Amino acid sequence: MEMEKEFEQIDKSGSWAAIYQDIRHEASDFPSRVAKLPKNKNRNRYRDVSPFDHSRIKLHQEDNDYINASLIKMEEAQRSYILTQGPLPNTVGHFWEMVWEQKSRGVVMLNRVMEKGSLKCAQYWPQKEEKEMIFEDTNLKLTLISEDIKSYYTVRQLELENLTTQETREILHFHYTTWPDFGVPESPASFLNFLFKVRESGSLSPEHGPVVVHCSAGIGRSGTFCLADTCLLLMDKRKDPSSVDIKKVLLEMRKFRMGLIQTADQLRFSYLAVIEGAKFIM
Ligand SMILES: CN1CC[C@@H](c2ccc(F)cc2)[C@H](CO)C1
Repeated sequence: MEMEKEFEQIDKSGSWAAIYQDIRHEASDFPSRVAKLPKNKNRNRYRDVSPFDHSRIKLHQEDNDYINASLIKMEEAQRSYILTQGPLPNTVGHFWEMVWEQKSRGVVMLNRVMEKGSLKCAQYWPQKEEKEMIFEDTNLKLTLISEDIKSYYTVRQLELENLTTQETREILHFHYTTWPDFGVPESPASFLNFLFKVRESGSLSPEHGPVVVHCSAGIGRSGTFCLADTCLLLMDKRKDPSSVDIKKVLLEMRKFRMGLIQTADQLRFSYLAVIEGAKFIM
């Protein structure tokens, strides 16, 4: 079926939970043996969210190459994304090592450091120009260059320096600051505006390594971001945009990381975002 009318048909019939449970039943199951090794317990935020072995990002290190991060490679859309958990106190250096080694331009953050009164990820970037951060375990230096605070999101320019080689690179930090503590946003308008700002920066384009996207577990809000981006790109590329099947795209993405889209409300919000976004593109 088309999307907008499949949408109204699920609303009128109130069957979002049944649709979402079908997706969960059909989703791929691949091994994640490296994630579960005892030496990696303090590298995982949640025991039930792990990268598959076949698609995990490897750190360029001979001691321990493990990080909770997955490469989502979308062949028809010609887009790639790295989806990862929010960094932990003992993985902030690994996080920036990955950004460096994978040649990423942009980092997309969809959570606040504190939500619901608890810490959802480490304070992994500097908050003042004159107070830079040094990660001694991976030999990197990170400096805040500029910060632009808007009503729904903040954009930061950061300098990452590899202290071994003295090479430097400019990294863009795109921080969506207004996702509610509970539920999903009422309108997709500010989320779509944010996605378009990331696109306009070059961070999603083939001349750079894959964008790094995270929330707390790296599967819920993060899944909504890449699912909406890929579906809108396919609607631009194909002769028949109504052929784009968001459930099929989501199942394809779940071949590369488990659990993408965590609730039926997130599924409905993803439909809403693609539907509204397709009208603005034209
Ligand atoms: C966590 N999950 C359990 C089932 C496993 C599996 C094994 C054999 C198969 F034919 C199909 C699935 C999967 C890969 O090992 C990991």
